Amino acid sequence: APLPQLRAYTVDASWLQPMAPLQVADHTWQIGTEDLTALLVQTAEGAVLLDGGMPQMAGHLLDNMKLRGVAPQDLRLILLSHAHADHAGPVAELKRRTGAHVAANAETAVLLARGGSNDLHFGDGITYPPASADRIIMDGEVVTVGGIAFTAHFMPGHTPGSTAWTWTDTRDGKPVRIAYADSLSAPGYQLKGNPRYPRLIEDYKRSFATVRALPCDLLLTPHPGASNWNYAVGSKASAEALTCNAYADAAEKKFDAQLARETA
Amino acid sequence: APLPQLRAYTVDASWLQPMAPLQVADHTWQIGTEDLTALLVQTAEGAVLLDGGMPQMAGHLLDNMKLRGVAPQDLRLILLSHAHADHAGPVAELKRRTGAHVAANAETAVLLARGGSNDLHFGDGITYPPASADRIIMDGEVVTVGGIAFTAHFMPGHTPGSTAWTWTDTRDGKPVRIAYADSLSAPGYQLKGNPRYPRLIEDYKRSFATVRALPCDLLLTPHPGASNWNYAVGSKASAEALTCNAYADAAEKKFDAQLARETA
Amino acid sequence: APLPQLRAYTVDASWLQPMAPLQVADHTWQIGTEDLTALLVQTAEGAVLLDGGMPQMAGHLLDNMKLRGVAPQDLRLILLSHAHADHAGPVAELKRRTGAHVAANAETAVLLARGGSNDLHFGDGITYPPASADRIIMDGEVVTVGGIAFTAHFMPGHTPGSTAWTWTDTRDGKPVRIAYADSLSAPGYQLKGNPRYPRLIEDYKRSFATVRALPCDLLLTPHPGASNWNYAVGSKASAEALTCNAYADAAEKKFDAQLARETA
Amino acid sequence: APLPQLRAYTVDASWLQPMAPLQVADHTWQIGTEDLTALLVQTAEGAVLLDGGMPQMAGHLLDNMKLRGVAPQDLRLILLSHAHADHAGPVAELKRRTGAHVAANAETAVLLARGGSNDLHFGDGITYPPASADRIIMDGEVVTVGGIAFTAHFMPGHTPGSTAWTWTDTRDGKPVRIAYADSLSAPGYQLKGNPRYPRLIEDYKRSFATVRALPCDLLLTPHPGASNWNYAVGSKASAEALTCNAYADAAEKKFDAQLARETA
Ligand SMILES: [Zn+2]
Ligand SMILES: [Zn+2]
Ligand SMILES: [Zn+2]
Ligand SMILES: [Zn+2]
Ligand SMILES: [Zn+2]
Ligand SMILES: [Zn+2]
Ligand SMILES: [Zn+2]
Ligand SMILES: [Zn+2]
Repeated sequence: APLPQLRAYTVDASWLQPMAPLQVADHTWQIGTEDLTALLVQTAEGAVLLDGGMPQMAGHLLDNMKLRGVAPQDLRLILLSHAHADHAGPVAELKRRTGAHVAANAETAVLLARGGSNDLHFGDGITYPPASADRIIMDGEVVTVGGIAFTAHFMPGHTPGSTAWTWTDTRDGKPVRIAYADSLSAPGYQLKGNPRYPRLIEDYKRSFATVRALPCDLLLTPHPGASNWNYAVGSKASAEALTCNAYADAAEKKFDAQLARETA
Repeated sequence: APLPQLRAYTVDASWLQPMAPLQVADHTWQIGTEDLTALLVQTAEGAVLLDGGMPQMAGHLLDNMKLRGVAPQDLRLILLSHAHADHAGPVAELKRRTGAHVAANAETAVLLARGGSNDLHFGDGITYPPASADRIIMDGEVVTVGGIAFTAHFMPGHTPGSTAWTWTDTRDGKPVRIAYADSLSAPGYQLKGNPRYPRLIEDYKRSFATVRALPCDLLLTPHPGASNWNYAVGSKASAEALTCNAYADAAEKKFDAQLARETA
Repeated sequence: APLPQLRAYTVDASWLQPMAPLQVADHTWQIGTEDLTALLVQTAEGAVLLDGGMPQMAGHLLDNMKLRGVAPQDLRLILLSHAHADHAGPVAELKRRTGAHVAANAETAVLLARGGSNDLHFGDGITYPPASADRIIMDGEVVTVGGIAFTAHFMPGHTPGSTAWTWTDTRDGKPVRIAYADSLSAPGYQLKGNPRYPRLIEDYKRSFATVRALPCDLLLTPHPGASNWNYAVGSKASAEALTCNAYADAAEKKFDAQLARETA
Repeated sequence: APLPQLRAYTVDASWLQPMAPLQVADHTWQIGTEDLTALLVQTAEGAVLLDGGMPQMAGHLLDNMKLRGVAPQDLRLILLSHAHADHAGPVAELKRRTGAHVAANAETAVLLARGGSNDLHFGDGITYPPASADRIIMDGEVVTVGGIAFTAHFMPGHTPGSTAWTWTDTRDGKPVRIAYADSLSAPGYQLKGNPRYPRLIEDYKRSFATVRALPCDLLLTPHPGASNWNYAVGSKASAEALTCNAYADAAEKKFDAQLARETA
C-alpha cells in the first residue's frame, strides 16, 4: 500500500486548441487558444502581452508574435490578470526567451514567485514554473508602453491579486475602450469562514461593483465563455459579448446562489 | 565636480537609547529602546517578537531576550507592523541567529524582500538588509503561537502593507486586549495625485476607521510618542496612553490639515 | 489537433512505499521510504533532516518524527543533497509546518528557489513546490546543531549544487563516521559539449576524487540501491553497503562507459 | 550612552568623477567614472553593459548611453564581475528604467539578491539596493547578444561568484580579444581558517592560473589602476596596461605576502 502518485493539471482539449491571431482593435490581437485568452498589443515601441495560458503554450505565443511581426526582443512587458497556471503558465519561459519584464501587484507577485503552490484553495495541486515580478504596481497605477496607457484596477476575489486592465485603443481611427477583467468565479472555494481568506466575501462584493464601473466599450475575460466571446467564428467573435454590468451582475447571482448553498 | 557621496540613515539619539525589559502584560514585554517599540510575547511554546527597530539593534534584542529567559532558538515568529528600516531593520540578522520565521502580508513581504529600497515616497534613501517572508497572512487571519492568537488587521497608508496586530493577554489573571497599531502618519508624502499610490487618500480614510474599531483596552504604536507612551518612567509608561479612538481621530485631523496645505 | 497535456512526475512504487524509522547510529535514523533516503538526526537541541523525497512524503516524514518523539517545532534544520523533486519535494511544506530553516549552497538554493524548473537537462519536466534557502553554506563549512557538526563537501555533477554531508555519530558509545554522499549518476545527460554545462566532465572527475577522500565508516546515498543499502531487511540493511572508494570507482566506470558511447 | 549611528559607504572622490565615453574597440566603450569601469558594448540588436559602479551612478550611465545613441529600451543585458556595491550598485535602478535582463552565476545571484548584505568578510557594512538575476550562467557558458559572444570564466576569490568576461571585438576591422577580469585582491580578508570561506586559499590559487590562461590582447579590470589603465588621459589610457600574466602574477605576489603576514 504505497503513497499515491502525482497528478497532472489536465484541462479540456479546447483550452489547448491553437488558433491564428484574431484582431480585436487596431493594436489589439488575440493570440491564445480557442478557450484561453492571450492578448497582444503592438505599439511603436514594442509589444505588450496580457496573460499566456497553460504552461505548454509558450511556443504558440511566440509563433503568433512572429506572424504579427513581433520578434522575441520586441516583447516589452507582460501583464497578468491572476497568477494561476491556466493563465500565467508560460510566463517564466517567456521571460527567458524574450527579455520582457513582468508587472503585477504584490499579491500576484508572491503567488507568481512560488509558481501557484500553497494556493489558498487549491494547495499544491495546480503548479507551474515560477517567475519573478520586475515591477510592482498599485491600484489605479498607469503603465505606459509606446504611448498606450494601461490602468490597473484591483478586483480581489478569484485570487487576492486579481487585476483588471483597461486601455483605450482605436478601431479604424474611432476610439474604443477595452476592459480585460479577471474571472469573478469561486470554483469550489469555501466562502464563509475561510481561515486562509477571512475577508473573501467582502472582497468579492467590492469587486463586483469595481467591474460594473470600469470604463468599457468592449469586455474580455481570461476565459472567453465567461463574457460570451467565441474566438472560433472569427469576425463574429464579439457579437454576443456581455457588458461590464451584465458580466458582474451575472457572476454575483451565481455567487449569492453558491453562498446560499454553502450554508446548507 | 564629482558625484555626491552616499548618505546614511541617521535618526535621533533617543531612538537608539537601550532600555531594560518593561512589562506590559503577564506575557508581553517591551524590549526595544526608549523611542522604538519592540514587543516580546512569551508563551509555553516559545516567544513572538513584533518589530525590531533600527538595524543595529539586533544585539540588544537578543540580550533582553536572554534577560527574560528566551534563548535564540526559542524565538519562534517575527511579526511586523511595516517594513521600514526603523522597525524591520534587524529582521534579516535575527532570522540567521534565531531560526525564527517571519509572517507578513504580500505588500510588507515584497518591501521586506528588497530591503526598503524603491520606496513609494523615499526611494533608496532609507535601506536595510533584506529578508524573506516565510508565511503570507491575509486580512483578518489568525496566527496562533503557544495558545496565544494574533489577529492581523490591514491598515494601509503609511505603507501599503501596514498591519495592526491584536491579541488578548492577561494582567494578573484579569484579561486585557492589546492592540499594536501601526503609524498613521504621512511624513512628506505627496497625498493627492501620487502616480506611485493613486488610492493613497482612500486607503488612509479606510485605515482611520479600521483603527477606531479595533478591540483594544491598551494601545501601542511603533513609536511610543504617537500613542503618548513613555517607556522611560517605568510603571507610569501607559498612564497618559491614548485610546484607539483618540489615536485615529488625532491622526486624521493632522492628515486633513496636511492634505489641505498640499492644495496650496 | 490540440496541444499536449501536462505530464506528471511518475516514479516506481517502491519509492513511495512507507517504512518505519530504521536506526543507523545512536542519533541517526532513516525515516524515508524503501527506495528513498530521508535521514533524521536527533540532538539535545532539536533535530536535523537530510532530504525528504517525493513531494507527497511530507505527511509521512512528520509521522515518523512523532514516532521518534520529535514535535514539528523541534525540527531545526533541513539539509539537502541536491534540489531534485525526488529528494527536495516536501521541503516547502515542511518549512511551513515545522518552522525549520534550510541550509544549502548557492547552486542548490537557486534551483530550490525555482522548484526544479529550468533544469539544465530536464527542463520543466520534473517540478515541485519552490522553497527559499535561509542560510548559504560554502565548501567545507561546518554546520553545528546540538553539538553535532555537519561538514559540507561540494561534489558537482548530478546537479551543480550536489553536496555530500559528513558527521561523526556514535554506535553504543563507539564513534562512527557517517558520509551521506549524493548521486554520481548522469541519467540521459549530454556530457560532451553541453551549452548549459560546459565544464560537466571536469566537475564529475573532480567529484569522483572528492567522494573517495571523504572520511567515512558508513556510506549512505539518496537512493539506497546506489550504495547497496536495503532498508527493507531491517537489521541487515547496511550489510552489503559499499565503501566510498567502491561507490566512486563504480560510478566512474559507468561514467566513462557512458561518455564513450556518447562519442558514437 | 546610546547605540552607534549607521555609517555610509564613503569612497574616494575619483571613484565618483564622471567622464565622457572613452572608446576601447569598435563596439566597446568606457562609460563609468575615472576610477570605476563600466563597459558598454553596442551591437546590431542592442547594447550590453558590464558593471555599473557606485549606486549613485545610475543617471550617469544613462546619459552616456544617450551620448552613444543607446535608448534605455536598447540596453538588453547586464553582466557583472562581482556583486559588491562599488560595481553592482545601480543595477536595481537600471533594471527598472531600461527593461534589461541580468545574467550572473549562482553565487553572484544570491549575493545580488540580498544587496551585498551578510557579506563573507564585510557583513552589512557595504550594502546597496537588491536586484534579482534573470538568467543563471555556468562556467564557460557563452552569452550571445547581436552576434557578439561573451564567455564567462569563474575566478572565485574576491567574491565566490567573481567572474571574468571575454569577447572578441574589432579595432578598425582588425580583431581584438578583450578580457575583463575581476579584482584578485583580498582587502582585509581572513585568509587562513575562515569559517565562512574554508577553501578561500584554494579558490584564489585556482583563480590566479585562470586569469593567466585567458585569451587576451587587451585586459580591463573593475578598477582601472589594478591593470594600470588611466581613463583620464584619453587616447593613452591603455598605454601602460598590463597583460593577463603580469596582472595575475602581481596579485599572487601580494597574496602570498599578505598570507605570510597573517601567520604572524
Ligand atoms: Zn484561475
Ligand atoms: Zn482560469
Ligand atoms: Zn516608517
Ligand atoms: Zn517609523
Ligand atoms: Zn536527482
Ligand atoms: Zn534522484
Ligand atoms: Zn569588491
Ligand atoms: Zn571593488
